[PDB]
Amino acid sequence: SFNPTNPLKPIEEKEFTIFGEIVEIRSQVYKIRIDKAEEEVLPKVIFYADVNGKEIQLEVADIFDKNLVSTFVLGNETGLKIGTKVKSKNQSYAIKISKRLLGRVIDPIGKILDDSIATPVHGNMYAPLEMQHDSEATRYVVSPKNAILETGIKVIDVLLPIPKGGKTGLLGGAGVGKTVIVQELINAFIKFHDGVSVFAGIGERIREGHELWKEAEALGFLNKTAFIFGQMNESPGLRFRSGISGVKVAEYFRNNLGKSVLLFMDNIFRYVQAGSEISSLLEKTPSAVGYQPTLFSEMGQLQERINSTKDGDITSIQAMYIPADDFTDPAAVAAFAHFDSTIILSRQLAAEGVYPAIDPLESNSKMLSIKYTSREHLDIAKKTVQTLEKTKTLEDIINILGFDALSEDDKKVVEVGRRLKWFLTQPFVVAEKFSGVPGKFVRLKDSLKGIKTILDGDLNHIPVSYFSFVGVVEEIIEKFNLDAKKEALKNELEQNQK
Amino acid sequence: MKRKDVEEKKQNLDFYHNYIDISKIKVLQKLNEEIASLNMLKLQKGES
Ligand SMILES: Nc1ncnc2c1ncn2[C@@H]1O[C@H](COP(=O)(O)OP(=O)(O)OP(=O)(O)O)[C@@H](O)[C@H]1O
Ligand SMILES: [Mg+2]
Repeated sequence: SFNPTNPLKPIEEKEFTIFGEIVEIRSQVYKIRIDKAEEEVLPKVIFYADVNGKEIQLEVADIFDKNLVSTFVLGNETGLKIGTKVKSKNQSYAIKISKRLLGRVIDPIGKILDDSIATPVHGNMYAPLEMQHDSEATRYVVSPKNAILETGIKVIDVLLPIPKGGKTGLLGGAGVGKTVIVQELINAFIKFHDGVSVFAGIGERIREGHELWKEAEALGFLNKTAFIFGQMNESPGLRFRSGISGVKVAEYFRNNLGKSVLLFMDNIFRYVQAGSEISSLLEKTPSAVGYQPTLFSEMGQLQERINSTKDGDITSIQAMYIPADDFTDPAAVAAFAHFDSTIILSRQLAAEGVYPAIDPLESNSKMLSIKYTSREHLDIAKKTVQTLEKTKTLEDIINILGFDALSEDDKKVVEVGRRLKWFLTQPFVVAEKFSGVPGKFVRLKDSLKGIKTILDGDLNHIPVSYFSFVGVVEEIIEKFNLDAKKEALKNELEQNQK
Repeated sequence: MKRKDVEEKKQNLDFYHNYIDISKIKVLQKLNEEIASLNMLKLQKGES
């Protein structure tokens, strides 16, 4: 069997020892004065209140005096008034975790979200905020990345390889295709994975969560997946804890069962946004662009727990939202520091019809090293990016000074660049509803062969239009040959008729 | 959107503005060559 070396420990049984009442109110932020207590209150503990049998939890933020604390709600605040009685065990919030969580849809605080009867989830009480380890040195016993996952997407497989046991991020503005790529990666990774999967929705659409849950049921991988959902309709207190709960569940499945966890987070920007809103509601001095002072620390507190040890790997795929298409936003700058692979989506490319709208001239991957791939893959990727950069430079000259100003080399470079750019587009399996083009899965060696053939200049005769949204280059060749054959047959028939 | 990018764009525009004058000079020279050749072609056609 498997012997855990750093297993999670369930919370300690306790009685309610702190009692008080709400003396100040606001939207999402409440001040509690403590009347009776057998112990001093600690930061980040939970005060529970009941209104008409409904339980409301408030997390402690600041401790002004021995008796006065500030709190923010985890969930709905409807019912809280001045004088509402609150009691506390001097412990942070906890959720029920066990192997029974797989196939269940819950929220950050453990409310059931997949049926009306609210079927309970069995397990032990674990506090996601409280992380326990022997010492700081124990946090430095981590495995090195030594593998690359295959996705079936040409551009990602060739230019931006995704680590196994690392972190990849998908950045882009509103409506550029982050969720579609996340769903495609889920489809191409789960059901073939030697472990479990955890999905954490953070401030996203309810319809998207419902669609993903139904798809998980339909494609049979629901029972291997644990769902957590604090969505965009929830309070700032809940959107702030979705990622913590997801990471805690992944840590339970890795440390206590020795399983490899596929962790999907979407959208990881909403965690930072909710933290900023909470900081703004507590009247703290804002940082630049009106963010919280503790932005980088808050990002690190969540990102550093996603690590790979000898018990198993935790592979994280995260979607990052870019407000107003501003890539110098402090949240984006904080997130850039944690992604082993970074994939940046462009609005102009999506407008042109390039799907996926991945900009290879703005993205980077640390898996493009001799330690992980072969020499040929590195050479092909470097040549591809160089050719795309040169083509982008030459397109401005073409646009302003016309086309005849170029040389024969520049024209050939532009042709190769256009063919390369349109070959990287690919129809997604999940994206069959948008158009109806069946999805394609291209393995790494086929992508490398196709890119090498295009780079060599073998296919400069085929018009660019044929290269868009195919699989291997053999499909382009077949379509060109069939179209030429049809043209030749029509010409022969009309010359026979005349 | 930083002043560095705006400066780069403006320097590209100014470079193109100069290059268009250079192209005008080159095109004028080629036009003069073509006219000089055409005069000889006209005389040859008359002789033929
Ligand atoms: N691979 C694709 N093939 C075809 N269409 C696509 C593809 N990816 C994205 N789209 C188009 O872009 C739209 C937006 O996609 P998606 O929902 O993934 O965006 P997003 O970046 O998650 O947006 P939001 O910022 O609202 O969360 C889709 O509805 C679809 O029309
Ligand atoms: Mg999305």
